[PDB]
Amino acid sequence: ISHGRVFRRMGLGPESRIHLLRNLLTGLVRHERIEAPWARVDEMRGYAEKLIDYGKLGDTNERAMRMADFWLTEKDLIPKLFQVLAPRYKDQTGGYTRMLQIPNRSLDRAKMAVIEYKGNCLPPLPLPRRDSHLTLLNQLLQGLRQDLRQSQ
Amino acid sequence: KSGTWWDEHLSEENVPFIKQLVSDEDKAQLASKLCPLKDEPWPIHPWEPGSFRVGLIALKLGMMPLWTKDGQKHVVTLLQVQDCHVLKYTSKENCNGKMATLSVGGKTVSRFRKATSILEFYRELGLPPKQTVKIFNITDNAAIKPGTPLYAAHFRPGQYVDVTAKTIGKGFQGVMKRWGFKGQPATHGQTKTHRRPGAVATGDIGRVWPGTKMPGKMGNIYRTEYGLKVWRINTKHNIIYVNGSVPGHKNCLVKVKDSKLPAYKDLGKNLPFPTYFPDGDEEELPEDLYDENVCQPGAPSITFA
Amino acid sequence: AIQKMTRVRVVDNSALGNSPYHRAPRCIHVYKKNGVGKVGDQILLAIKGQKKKALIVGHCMPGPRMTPRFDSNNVVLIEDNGNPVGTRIKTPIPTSLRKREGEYSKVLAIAQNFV
Amino acid sequence: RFLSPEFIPRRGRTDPLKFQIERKDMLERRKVLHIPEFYVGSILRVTTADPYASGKISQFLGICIQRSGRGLGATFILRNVIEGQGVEICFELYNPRVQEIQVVKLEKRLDDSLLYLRDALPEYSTFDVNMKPVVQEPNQKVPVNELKVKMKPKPWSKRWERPNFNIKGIRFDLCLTEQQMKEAQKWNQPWLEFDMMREYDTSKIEAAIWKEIEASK
Amino acid sequence: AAPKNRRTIEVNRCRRRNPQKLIKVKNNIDVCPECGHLKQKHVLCAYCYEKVCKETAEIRRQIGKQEGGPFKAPTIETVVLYTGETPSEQDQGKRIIERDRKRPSWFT
RNA sequence: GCUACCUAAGAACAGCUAAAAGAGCACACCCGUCUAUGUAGCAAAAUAGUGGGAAGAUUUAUAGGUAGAGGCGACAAACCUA
RNA sequence: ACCUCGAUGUUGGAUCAGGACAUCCCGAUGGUGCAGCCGCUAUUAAAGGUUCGUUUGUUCAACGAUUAAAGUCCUACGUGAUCUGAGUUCAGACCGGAGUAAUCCAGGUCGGUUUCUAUCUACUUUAAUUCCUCCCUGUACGAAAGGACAAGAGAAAUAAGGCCUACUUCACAAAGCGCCUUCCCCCGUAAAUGAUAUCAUCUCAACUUAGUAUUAUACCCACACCCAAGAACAGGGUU
Ligand SMILES: [Mg+2]
Ligand SMILES: [Mg+2]
Ligand SMILES: [Mg+2]
Ligand SMILES: [Mg+2]
Ligand SMILES: [Mg+2]
Ligand SMILES: [Mg+2]
Ligand SMILES: [Mg+2]
Ligand SMILES: [Mg+2]
Ligand SMILES: [Mg+2]
Ligand SMILES: [Mg+2]
Ligand SMILES: [Mg+2]
Ligand SMILES: [Mg+2]
Ligand SMILES: [Mg+2]
Ligand SMILES: [Mg+2]
Ligand SMILES: [Mg+2]
Ligand SMILES: [Mg+2]
Ligand SMILES: [Mg+2]
Ligand SMILES: [Mg+2]
Ligand SMILES: [Mg+2]
Ligand SMILES: [Mg+2]
Ligand SMILES: [Mg+2]
Ligand SMILES: [Mg+2]
Ligand SMILES: [Zn+2]
Repeated sequence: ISHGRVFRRMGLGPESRIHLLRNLLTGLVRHERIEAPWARVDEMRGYAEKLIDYGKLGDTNERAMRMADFWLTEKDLIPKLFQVLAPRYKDQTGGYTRMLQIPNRSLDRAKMAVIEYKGNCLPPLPLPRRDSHLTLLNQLLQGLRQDLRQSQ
Repeated sequence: KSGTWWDEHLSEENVPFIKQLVSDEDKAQLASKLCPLKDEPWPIHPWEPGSFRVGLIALKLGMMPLWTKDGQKHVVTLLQVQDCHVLKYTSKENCNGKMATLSVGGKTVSRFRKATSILEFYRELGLPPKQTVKIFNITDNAAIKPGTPLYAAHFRPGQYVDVTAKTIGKGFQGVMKRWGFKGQPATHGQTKTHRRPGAVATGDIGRVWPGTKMPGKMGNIYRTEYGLKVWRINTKHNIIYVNGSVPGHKNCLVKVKDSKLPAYKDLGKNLPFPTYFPDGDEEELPEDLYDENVCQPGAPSITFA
Repeated sequence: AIQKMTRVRVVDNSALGNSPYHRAPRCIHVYKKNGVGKVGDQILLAIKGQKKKALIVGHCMPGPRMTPRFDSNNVVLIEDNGNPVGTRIKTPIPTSLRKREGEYSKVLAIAQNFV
Repeated sequence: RFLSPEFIPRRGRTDPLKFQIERKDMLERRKVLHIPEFYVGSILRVTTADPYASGKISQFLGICIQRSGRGLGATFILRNVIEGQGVEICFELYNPRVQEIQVVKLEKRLDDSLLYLRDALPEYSTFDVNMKPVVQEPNQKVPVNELKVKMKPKPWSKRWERPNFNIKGIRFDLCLTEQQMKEAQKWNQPWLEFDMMREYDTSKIEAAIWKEIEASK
Repeated sequence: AAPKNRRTIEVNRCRRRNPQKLIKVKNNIDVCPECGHLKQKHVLCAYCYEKVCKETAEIRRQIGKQEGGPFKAPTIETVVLYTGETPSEQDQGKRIIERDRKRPSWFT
């Protein structure tokens, strides 16, 4: 029975789970785009958002500095976290990460996903785009909208 | 050939427009049924002995304490009536049963996730599709026109009610948890047997009796709690405060109907027989109706004189 | 909750309960269908190598709210007829036992402090 | 500003409407009876109606060693030794048969749960039943009592030295050897304070609850 | 426990050709409008993703060459500039990664 | 070339208490008390924990010797290439 | 000495129990050397229940404390491909005894390897009882001693099914030590009217009651992501 359990059981235990997520998140902070098993990316997305929030908190915040020191195993990324990512997202309030499924791993056919920080310098992902507004159905719905607006 | 969903071919501009339009239509349909007595209501017969009225489909909100004037605590569950409407009526002859049947639907859900037949039925009825539809056996005296809304005030404090719901599903559970078997000792030599069932049968029969208690799926079945007292009614939010526990998880839909226990056979004399009709407006009910023994909030601290 | 084999503190003026002995008094039987003894339940006691009946007047297990939870399993020695063996009970005694007035009127009268 | 702990709900899937209704009932009862601000460690006196108590009322004075529960069922447990017998009573704040809750001495202990006072020396649980209520300044931060209690021999109700309890009000130096402290440190779980997905942010919930309270007033 | 009798090929065929065993036809496959290769609707296109990954690898190799060693992550934003492209006012004050090829049409 | 015993000439035994000890606690090392797992096993006798000894009648590397009506044996009808 | 010695694993216990009634308790009923309370005996009744401990391997027995009672059996003296091996004539050993000795003793005693990944059958979610308290009542009954029924009220205990508002283990949840709900019979006989047999007779006479089952009602009834749903599958939500 796992009603309400929100954390996956990963690695060799709770500590190993935290360390795996920490390594994935350090890689994400360094490269701004990381491909990894789908479940691990899903688990680490929340921690990535939380680091962005802690970076928003600021350098002077000792709690934020301690959190960054723990979570970024490569200490050169803490200045990055506090001076490149948080300033980038200062305007935003959330949704700093884009996660998209990827064709299964060639080795073990594992469900993989790519997670990136939005606005990175890397080439854009082939994002799935909704159907154009000029399609038949979309044009009919536009006619509906125009008729309703004219009525009101 | 390929499966489709309502958002598959909708553009960025049309998605929010469709959401807003459908939500507006649903709320308009819900509001259109707020005046049943002014829309050719079916005859309202007086209560008679042996009459069985319709019930409701509520939503288990949670639990809270409730103290009675004798200084006794009682755990009381909250059942919220969320968009409960009568949907279908079948007479004695039509249903072939001993009593007529009223279908009651609750917890309006998205129209994009329902079968075409259900969508057609709800479109004809004039209401948005409901999460759950349950059948209540009634006498012809209590027939109600389909589409009429039902409210938590349909019940009243002091009444005794029966609540049916799907129990919390515990999945494939071992014999110890499922049937409360004692199990085997943890120590004193026991090799790989601590929670296993013992002998499942006897040697002679050379088989296992049907109905033998064995490990298997537990919960997620319909169970009924009988004779729960209705301590209080919140008419503003359409909430019933039902004594004790009820089957199912929080935010689960529970079918609520008058108690079938023999002791409570003919206590529906003073209850709204067909159903409570706010449109009648004989006397706007207070925000909260309390049973006589309930220590109402806002009342002086009880002193045992 | 006092069960069998529980070492229980005899809170009573009785010399039988207060005299030293190499064995602490242990509950031998709980006069209740289930072997779990709460406040107000009678029990047997192998005290000073003797079988004596006693009353539970407090226990460590938490009970219903608004009721005291003592740090020691207190018990009062009573005769078979119900009369208390001792003459004074110093420690606090839960007021709920006064619900059993008449059943333990003499024990309650002996009791000094209530909580 | 002080928001009583019972108002802040534990995270879960329960609908906010249940919390709204329960808070309405709690605020009605608070209008009836004044529930004062107090913390785990403050000394309280609860006067409650009891059918069997002499005079039909009973007053119990003790140190609040644990506040638990949320909503109308929230409770606080008061402890005190009475003629050398340690008694704890779990009072329910919104039980209609509590006549009064008086904060005899408003203070905050180093820990949010003083359950270890059971294993501490009796002197740290002894409080005069008839002690007069000390007066605190109108505008003043609640005092924090840094008293570190001495414990009795090692056999305890719980392993208070274990890091998970995170106890700060025990003089572990005078009770446990350095070897015992090192052995207990094996349960440290340092990652638990840094895993950010477990923290429960209640800023918005507290703001909404304060708005509800102000509307009720 | 050991088998009491050999299971016949008829029973074995029943078991191993029961539709529960058989592979399920997938109807979520679709053509990628960009390159025209097949892709699952929810999954990203393999061909396009490989294009992006190879361009990312080139850019990252240039990034590593410019960094020159471990623990030398910049404290400023980064911009990738291709042949025939000059930094803009926004690009000013940002680390320039120069790629020796024309900017891909998909890249912007 | 295992094992029983022996021959030659070697090696090992931290730390603490005690004091020239078939002394005590305790590593390495030797053994295999009890439990669990394993039982076509990692293993044709193991693993984890626990435990006995651990300056001696100790353990142990090398080479040699005793051969089946036999050898060797602090006798367990032990061991002498599963 | 009929199957099984190219193996049917065999004491006691744990676990789960299916069944019989020749009923230990609870139900109804006749008799009594049935005044009452206890009892004894017989008919009917197998829906439900039938305790925990000390020594002992004990099944049992004794004893301690209870209970409404602590039932007799069958089921490979049920159940070791679910468990344990304490006893128990494998290998070691000691004592007493037998024998010249090897060795032995339905003598004691200390130790002593419990295999199996399930192919098939079968199976895996099918209205509750009882005790006690008060009162009746110190009444009926009885010389006293003692001491009831029925009716009524209240409390519990267990069993089943759920649940997390509190407490507790604990913490988006799962749990109990916590809380909540739990609803009908059964038949043995006791009597009316009344023939065969003009009385009488409860009737394998016609017949009238206690006498009810034919249970009643209740429950259920339409890509992808997340989930209180879940091994997979399935199911619910996605407005
Ligand atoms: Mg794993
Ligand atoms: Mg157990
Ligand atoms: Mg084994
Ligand atoms: Mg085990
Ligand atoms: Mg004695
Ligand atoms: Mg404890
Ligand atoms: Mg040495
Ligand atoms: Mg030595
Ligand atoms: Mg010998
Ligand atoms: Mg021999
Ligand atoms: Mg034969
Ligand atoms: Mg013959
Ligand atoms: Mg054979
Ligand atoms: Mg019989
Ligand atoms: Mg036999
Ligand atoms: Mg044996
Ligand atoms: Mg001899
Ligand atoms: Mg033996
Ligand atoms: Mg041994
Ligand atoms: Mg076995
Ligand atoms: Mg198996
Ligand atoms: Mg006649
Ligand atoms: Zn493509």
